[PDB]
Amino acid sequence: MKNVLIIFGKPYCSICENVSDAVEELKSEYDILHVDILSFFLKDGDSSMRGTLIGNFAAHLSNYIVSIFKYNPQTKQMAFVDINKSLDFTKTDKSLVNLEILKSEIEKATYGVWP
Repeated sequence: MKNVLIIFGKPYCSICENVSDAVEELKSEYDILHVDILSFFLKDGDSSMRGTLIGNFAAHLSNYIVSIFKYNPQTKQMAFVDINKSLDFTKTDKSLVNLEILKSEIEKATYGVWP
């Protein structure tokens, strides 16, 4: 039975979309599921203190949240994929993701039961 990759990110943005796209090329190996992150809130306390230009900035970084998990439905174990090395956010196209590094990172991710 195929293991499941679970991809978290904002819907309708280039970064998570390019990552999902790359991950689609591995569909013969994994089932894929998307959790959309729909809602962000900058903590009330942090909103009390450069210029708040940094506030908008932190809002804008929501576009660059992407996390991948690897779930094994038969063992019921979970794995955290370490995807950073396959990513280069200074890029705007496919080159954002390097599939061969992403494949490796997904494949080496170790399983555990987390309480």
